[PDB]
Amino acid sequence: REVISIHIGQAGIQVGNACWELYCLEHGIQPDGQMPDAFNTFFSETGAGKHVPRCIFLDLEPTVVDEVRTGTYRQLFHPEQLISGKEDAANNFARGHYTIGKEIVDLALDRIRKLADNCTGLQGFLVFNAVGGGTGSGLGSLLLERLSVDYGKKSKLGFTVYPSPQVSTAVVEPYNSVLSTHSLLEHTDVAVMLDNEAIYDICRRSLDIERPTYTNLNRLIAQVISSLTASLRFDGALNVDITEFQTNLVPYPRIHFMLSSYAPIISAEKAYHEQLSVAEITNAAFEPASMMVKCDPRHGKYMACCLMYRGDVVPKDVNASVATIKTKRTIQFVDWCPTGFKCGINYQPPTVVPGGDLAKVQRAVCMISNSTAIGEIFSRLDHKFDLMYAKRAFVHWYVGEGMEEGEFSEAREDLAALEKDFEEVGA
Amino acid sequence: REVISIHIGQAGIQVGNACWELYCLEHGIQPDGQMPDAFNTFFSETGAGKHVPRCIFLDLEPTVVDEVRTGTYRQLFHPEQLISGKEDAANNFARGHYTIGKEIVDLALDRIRKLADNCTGLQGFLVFNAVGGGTGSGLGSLLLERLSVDYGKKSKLGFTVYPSPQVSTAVVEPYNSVLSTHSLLEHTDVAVMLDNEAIYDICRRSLDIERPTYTNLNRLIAQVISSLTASLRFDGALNVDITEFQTNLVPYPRIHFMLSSYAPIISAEKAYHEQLSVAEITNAAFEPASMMVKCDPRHGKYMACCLMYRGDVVPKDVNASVATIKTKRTIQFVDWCPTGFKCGINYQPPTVVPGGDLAKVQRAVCMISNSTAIGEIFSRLDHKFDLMYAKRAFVHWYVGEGMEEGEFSEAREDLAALEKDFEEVGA
Amino acid sequence: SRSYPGEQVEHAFNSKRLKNWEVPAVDKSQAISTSTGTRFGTLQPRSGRTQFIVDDNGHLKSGVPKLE
Amino acid sequence: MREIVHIQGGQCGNQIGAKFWEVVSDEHGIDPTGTYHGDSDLQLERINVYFNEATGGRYVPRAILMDLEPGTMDSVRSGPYGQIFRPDNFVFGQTGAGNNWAKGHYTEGAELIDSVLDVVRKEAESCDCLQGFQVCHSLGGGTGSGMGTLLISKIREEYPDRMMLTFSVVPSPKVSDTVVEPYNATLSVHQLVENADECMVLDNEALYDICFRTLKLTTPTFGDLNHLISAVMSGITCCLRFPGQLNADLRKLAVNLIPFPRLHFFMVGFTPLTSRGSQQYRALTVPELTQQMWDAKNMMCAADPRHGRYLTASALFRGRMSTKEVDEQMLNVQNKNSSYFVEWIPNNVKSSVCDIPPKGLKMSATFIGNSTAIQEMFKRVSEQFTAMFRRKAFLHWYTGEGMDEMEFTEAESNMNDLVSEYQQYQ
Amino acid sequence: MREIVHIQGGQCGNQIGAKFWEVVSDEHGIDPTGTYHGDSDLQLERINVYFNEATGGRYVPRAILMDLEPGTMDSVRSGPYGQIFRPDNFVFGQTGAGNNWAKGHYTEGAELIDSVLDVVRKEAESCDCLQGFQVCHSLGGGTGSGMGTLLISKIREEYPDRMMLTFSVVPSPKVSDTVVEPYNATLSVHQLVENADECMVLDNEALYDICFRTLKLTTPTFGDLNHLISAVMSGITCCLRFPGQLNADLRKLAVNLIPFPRLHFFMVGFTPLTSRGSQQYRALTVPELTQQMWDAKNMMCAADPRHGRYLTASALFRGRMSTKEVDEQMLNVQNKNSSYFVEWIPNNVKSSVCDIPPKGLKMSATFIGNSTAIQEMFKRVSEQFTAMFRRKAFLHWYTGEGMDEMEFTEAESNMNDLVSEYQQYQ
Amino acid sequence: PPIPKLPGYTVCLPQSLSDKGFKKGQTLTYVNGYQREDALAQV
Amino acid sequence: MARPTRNATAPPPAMPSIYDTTYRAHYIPKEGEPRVGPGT
Amino acid sequence: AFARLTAYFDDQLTLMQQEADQIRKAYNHDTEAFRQQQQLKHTRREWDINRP
Ligand SMILES: Nc1nc2c(ncn2[C@@H]2O[C@H](COP(=O)(O)OP(=O)(O)OP(=O)(O)O)[C@@H](O)[C@H]2O)c(=O)[nH]1
Ligand SMILES: Nc1nc2c(ncn2[C@@H]2O[C@H](COP(=O)(O)OP(=O)(O)OP(=O)(O)O)[C@@H](O)[C@H]2O)c(=O)[nH]1
Ligand SMILES: Nc1nc2c(ncn2[C@@H]2O[C@H](COP(=O)(O)OP(=O)(O)O)[C@@H](O)[C@H]2O)c(=O)[nH]1
Ligand SMILES: Nc1nc2c(ncn2[C@@H]2O[C@H](COP(=O)(O)OP(=O)(O)O)[C@@H](O)[C@H]2O)c(=O)[nH]1
Ligand SMILES: [Mg+2]
Ligand SMILES: [Mg+2]
Repeated sequence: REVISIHIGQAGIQVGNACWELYCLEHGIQPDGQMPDAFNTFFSETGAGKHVPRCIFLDLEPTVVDEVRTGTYRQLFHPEQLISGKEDAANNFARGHYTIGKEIVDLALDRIRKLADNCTGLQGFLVFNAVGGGTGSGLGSLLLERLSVDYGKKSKLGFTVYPSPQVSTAVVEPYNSVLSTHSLLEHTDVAVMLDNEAIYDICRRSLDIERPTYTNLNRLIAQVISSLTASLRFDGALNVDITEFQTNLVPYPRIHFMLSSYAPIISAEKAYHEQLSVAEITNAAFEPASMMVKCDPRHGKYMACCLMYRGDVVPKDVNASVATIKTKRTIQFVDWCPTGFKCGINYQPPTVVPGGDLAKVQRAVCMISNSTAIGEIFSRLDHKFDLMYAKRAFVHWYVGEGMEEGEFSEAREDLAALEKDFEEVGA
Repeated sequence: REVISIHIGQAGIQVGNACWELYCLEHGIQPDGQMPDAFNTFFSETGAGKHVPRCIFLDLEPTVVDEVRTGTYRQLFHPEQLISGKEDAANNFARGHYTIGKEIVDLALDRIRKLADNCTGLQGFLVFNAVGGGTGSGLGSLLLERLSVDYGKKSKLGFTVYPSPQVSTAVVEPYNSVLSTHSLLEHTDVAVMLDNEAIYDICRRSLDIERPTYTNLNRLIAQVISSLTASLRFDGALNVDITEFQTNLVPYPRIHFMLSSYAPIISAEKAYHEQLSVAEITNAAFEPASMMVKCDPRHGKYMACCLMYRGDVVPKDVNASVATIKTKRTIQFVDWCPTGFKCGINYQPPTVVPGGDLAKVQRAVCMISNSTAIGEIFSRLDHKFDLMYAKRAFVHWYVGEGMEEGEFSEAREDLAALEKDFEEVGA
Repeated sequence: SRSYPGEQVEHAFNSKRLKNWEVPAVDKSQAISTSTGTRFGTLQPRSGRTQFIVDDNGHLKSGVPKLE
Repeated sequence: MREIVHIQGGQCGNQIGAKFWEVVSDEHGIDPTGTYHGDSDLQLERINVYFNEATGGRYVPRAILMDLEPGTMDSVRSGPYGQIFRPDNFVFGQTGAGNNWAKGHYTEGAELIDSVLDVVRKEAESCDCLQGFQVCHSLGGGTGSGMGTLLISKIREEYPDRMMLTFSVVPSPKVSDTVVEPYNATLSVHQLVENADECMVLDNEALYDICFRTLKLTTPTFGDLNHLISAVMSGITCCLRFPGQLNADLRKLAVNLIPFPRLHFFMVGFTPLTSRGSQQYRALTVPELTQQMWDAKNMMCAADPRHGRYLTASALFRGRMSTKEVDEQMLNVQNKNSSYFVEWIPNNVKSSVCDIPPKGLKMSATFIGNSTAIQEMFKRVSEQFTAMFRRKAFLHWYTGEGMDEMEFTEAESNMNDLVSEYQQYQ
Repeated sequence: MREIVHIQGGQCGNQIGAKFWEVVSDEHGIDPTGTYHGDSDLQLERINVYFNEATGGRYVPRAILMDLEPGTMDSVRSGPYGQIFRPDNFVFGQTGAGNNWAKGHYTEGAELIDSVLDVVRKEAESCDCLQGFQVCHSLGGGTGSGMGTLLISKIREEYPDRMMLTFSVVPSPKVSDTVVEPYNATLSVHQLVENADECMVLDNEALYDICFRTLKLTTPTFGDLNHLISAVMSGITCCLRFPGQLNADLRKLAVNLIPFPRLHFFMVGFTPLTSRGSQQYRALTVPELTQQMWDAKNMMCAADPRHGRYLTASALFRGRMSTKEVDEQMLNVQNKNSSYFVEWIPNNVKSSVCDIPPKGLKMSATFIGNSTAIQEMFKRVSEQFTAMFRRKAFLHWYTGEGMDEMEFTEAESNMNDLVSEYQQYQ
Repeated sequence: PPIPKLPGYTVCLPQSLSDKGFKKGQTLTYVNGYQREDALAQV
Repeated sequence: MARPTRNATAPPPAMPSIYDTTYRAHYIPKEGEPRVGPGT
Repeated sequence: AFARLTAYFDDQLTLMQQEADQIRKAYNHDTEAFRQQQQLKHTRREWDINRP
């Protein structure tokens, strides 16, 4: 039951740095690489006394890859799994998609084929990238395209990091995000957005860290991924595999964009102050203040919802909470889906990392829901892509590295068509 | 049973030095020549406690032969076995084929006859040479002609080093290679190509040696030959002799050119990191970048494959790996053979040399296969021979030594006929 | 090359069971023309003797067609 | 003598079957190792209905575990009484359906049903006089409903005479585990109305209500729910497994319960169920058993019995009891509620008695009521099915696998006409 | 009294014979050094069939090991039970077959067949009442297929009335151990259909299927497959070596299994073959033996027997049993499968019983099924042969050694009309 | 009681390692002689 | 850094013997009905 | 009695298989130790040229 993860870009491999530390701590594997068979879905055991992860970090800037190579987990990672180039795409989708992508994707696919060949019960691939950059956008999209054409129907779970509405780090990220989502439409099976200002708000408000960095953000992302694969890793009252999200959250082949949320996210003092029960954690998982995406479903309609429960959870009270949520009309569902819920339960509570900020709890919930506030997000992004595209700014770059105006026009009109798609579906 | 090896040229006798060092290490024979009966296929036992290798190093420059004569293996080699001339061919196939070869071939043939009537169960001859030189090309071809007319039916394997596509240490090497192949066509029964640039790429990628010398190349060539001939010396579940390749690897009398690959060529760190079992070593054997000839099997179609397995190997997993290779769509065979595989298994794991680069492994695989990528290599060589022969460059050297343009024209037409043969046979 | 039905072992020779996990090679199994059309089927019986469509040393005759 | 083979499909089926086999093994007195250590010789005489003797008092169940994912089988095998299942009966895939009826009935079925059929054929030919098949599954999943349904169809095609029980756990509106629950359930019912012999409809909301109100438990886990279901199954087969005053086998129950061949969907309860403190405050009499057996807040489905008419009913009693009291109670209950029983069938109730109570209990009962109030559930599922299908939501996941829209239309037609016939007979 | 002369050809033949002789030595209680150490004198009674007394309880096998390279014989002699074989019986070749039917059948045979025939004649006329010859070899190799084939032809020409058994391992496309598999196999079977009396077809595909589905081993080296084949042939010949209630010798089996002279290709199976984890969960009864015997998963050929009709079948049982159970199981299995048995032959199954089971086993069985499904593997070899022969692939290695293409054409025609007559009789 | 020689009765050791070794002995050979040779089987 | 086990079985004290032919198992020396003298 | 004899044989085989597995683990540890002891990168005939 092995699932393999591929990290594309500087954000992707830092998220990988957090996730793999979490996995080693969960399965009791020392950073040197050996314990002092649940591990089998993430690590493969080589010979005697050594476990190597099933992942590849692929990137173009070598600085962070050599940081990984000379960090603490020097021996945990196989040397060939760490793919590094020599020069960046420099926030250029064209440069990372046509010039250097066509040189690096071949080796990336060559290593992924070996990982899949070693795999036995492959659940699917899952990708970690931020669409705002150049590498993870361009060659991330290229790698997804070729992986889809090579494997066809395997589940490709994309944990994408979209740019925040107001907080930004670049200027060409509208271009990059539009040109990446255009190709993400036809190839990604399940896609989950992750904004940065939402996680910043979560850390500032609930985890009361007044000066957070990317490390805390990656830690929360790793917590989410661990909660989402806990069903495969450990046995529970009602276990779930990765394949079920495709069938239970994607009513139409183009509508795969889901809002991730997690609860509780509490400090070591708020943990002492308040008790955590299934009813209140389910209620809090529906708040806009605990979402991983900066959007409000108050204006949207819940097309579907998936609830993952970890720890001291029984089915009766989760049924009761879901029933009360449905009976109350505070949130409303699309009338073409009265059966809009999917529950799953696992026994193991989430683990705590030394030096972390979360306190250990009895129970936790991860929501992956699908609504139309994502349709609001896409139009909001199209606004600021349109503004800069009106005067053809920064487009001379993309044309020089090898794109043309046809691709820009087709991507923008594809996003407009997706807007009309969402408008009609939400009716 | 006995098989004897003859080495012609600077490359031939150096790879012979490496191969004989490996043989002595394998059979536990001291450099003096005595142990502190599998040696019977390589070393003849004289008197009491003395083993003489069944080989001849023949060359024209005294320097490299005297290097062996004064090396650490003074007592191992019989003095008469080391044939040496007085003046070089100087990268001149014609000079080595008519002016010095006619003077050295009689003594070489006398020594070969003495070795042959000394041995009893002669399996065959195996020749080492590089076709780019003069001595290894001209008098080497002459000696193969005389061997064919003297014995004929006995197997004569060739492990020949063709000049690299772009990496070159000569200028008239296209002429030498074409004129050597024109005579090698109807005298060599099975020929295996060895390309220095392909071996350089293998060492750079897998053995992570940034600046290897010819010793590493010779060491891994010795590993390949030992792996493919170890079934005569060590008992195995499914053994195989030299005569098998003639029948099971050559579909037509003039199509005898074989691409060779070996796996695992893995350093000591990646060996500790990665598990080596039958499935992944079989996949690495068929992986195009691990071929020891600088070409691509994807551009062509497979004719037949031979898989030697050494060490801890059971039949079931090699059968399953063969089935997986068959069902994989990445590679395809010619439309003739539904059974294009020949497997062989030997118990003895490969040995290691002190100061070498290959880590000790439990199992190993050597693949020898046939395709039309050989035709692609021949076309590339023919183009750059044509470029030079169009303007009559360097022809005066051969004309002055004693050949004529008839040989050039007939060799060019023969190579064109070879190209047509590959094109029609692969249909 | 082609993969003939095994009639007892093809269940274990399924591509997914062999850890292939990509889209498998269907040409080798469709160029065989079984009775059923799938990999669980029986071959067609043959009769007579096969002529030499090729000339010597592997050169196709002029009359027989080929891909270019 | 008369033989029942067990077939468990999906995670729900596997867990329910694990609890069922624990219960039955304890009842026959075999240890978790698998050896016999019982006291009375009444336990030996009828173990062949479920078990097979291997070597010196070693009995293995006559069960077929079946799913598409290793996880549920590993969870079942790790726990106690997981060492008695024979590994050759673990027919077992590797990919996983994913709540897809098409995947579990057209793609993975075509490659797993050969081994499933081989195992079931071996296990059904090993015995001498097969009584019937007993299948346990849920109608919401893909590998439970699709795979088990295809197996049901093939088994009915092969052995068209023997009996067939289907313990099916249907969905209910309040908690809907999968978004494709009606798409799965409509097709499963389409196949069940023409292949299954009799079906026992279980419902998780009803089980939650029982464990909440009646048992007054705090954390009613799936272990407890599956134990209740296992008790129901054991009470069904008790008359076959033990001697009784008035014997009644599976075929007898089916013929006395089913008036017309398409009306074979029953609603089930179990007695006695008393709260952890109120156990001492109640009596153990046949009236005390029946006055809870006929209760609406005790049945294990989301169907109110007083919204319709009892077509037929069946009561299986266990314990040293009096037939006079049994018959008097049945007649009194039928007469008092004279408006909930169909007019053209006098004595709508079939009753039977067995003399071996469940372990630790003096007396017990089980109820199987074929009523016309289950068309409520059928209409409720049909409305959701039509609601999504009219607009073609979630349809590509079924269409792009081989299925057409004619399958959906014909399944809708069969469900609708079954609703109509239940209505006319009401 | 009746004498079986063993012949091993090629690498596979040599290894199979080594394992066979080890198994027979253990069964008869003769230690690897060659002295008798048995417990009951039932073993001493029939040791002349396989052994000759040399000097004070020194018994040597009546076997001839033959091939074109002493490489395999060196390992065979170096391994255990290596001193039992007489040094004179070995036959040597210095050139080697090189997987060439021509090299094994026309060039090296022409000079080594005189020696092998002298050895065979001496060994066969040393005894007084010969029963027949038993040759084990391959159909894909060079010195096992061709040279053994020419030995078969010579032996049939010299001693036409004595029995002949040929255990031949056939190739499969999936296990492509060599490239000229069709060229060797087609001509080998073309010679066998005209020379050999009866051929046992074996294949590594079915061997692996057995050792992973029934045995469930982890690393089944060639030793396990050779042990399987050795146990099979030992069960075949056990009737000659031990008294039984209903004896059946080689000629009796051949006449009861062969309806027409060209229909002498059988599929074989052995039972019981259970995993060590299931030996605790199963029993050992005649119905259990028969169920495993008739399962197609226990067959040892690349042809599902239920693709056609069983012409004849034979079951040799070992151990103390009841003939009533034996024949009732035979009748039941023949009547239940009315579509897999030919109509114009009543009582398709011939059964025999022997009272001496193999050491460590209470009861055992061996199956020989003359069915019409072997034409499937014949077709799968013939089509490969035609595909290669259409375009002269690898044909020069055969043409330049002496034979004509008329050989290939006639072999193709014989194999084609043979599969045609199988189809006619089906 | 010795373990019987049945198909399922064998331990699984690594094939690469053996105490005796994997040298192939030349116990069976030919004498060099002349165009007619003699087979020799040595103990 | 921060399973059921069973004891091995013993061979039976009464070792089974496979060398029991039907003839020798069913045909052993037997005696019965000594002759009775005639009456007077 | 026959069933018990078979059970005894199976248990003996399982014990010997456990011993063989221990031997396999020891063999893997031994070859890894040899690799780390003599096969390390800085012990080569080209380490002088390829030295960092
Ligand atoms: N949530 C989160 N986002 C990150 C993190 N690191 C980088 N990012 C985002 O990544 C975007 C830019 O992409 P990078 O990952 O920095 O680099 P890149 O993807 O390789 O793109 P190039 O710089 O052109 O090579 C920025 O807008 C950041 O918001 C991180 O640790 N956590
Ligand atoms: N792989 C490998 N190739 C070698 C080696 N030494 C020489 N060569 C090849 O041999 C070619 C030149 O011919 P040499 O063998 O060096 O000398 P020669 O064959 O005697 O020809 P002359 O110069 O006339 O003496 C070069 O292009 C090399 O590719 C070696 O040690 N290893
Ligand atoms: N009574 C009972 N119901 C269960 C159990 N496990 C799952 N279910 C029910 O089964 C439904 C979903 O089953 P599902 O996971 O789709 O089974 P699958 O076909 O194997 O995927 C849910 O509505 C649960 O209520 C169990 O152990 N006991
Ligand atoms: N079962 C089994 N088959 C074997 C063994 N050795 C070889 N074979 C089969 O024999 C075939 C090769 O025959 P080969 O040894 O080349 O025949 P030869 O050249 O005439 O000696 C392969 O397809 C193998 O499947 C063995 O030890 N056991
Ligand atoms: Mg970057
Ligand atoms: Mg030179």
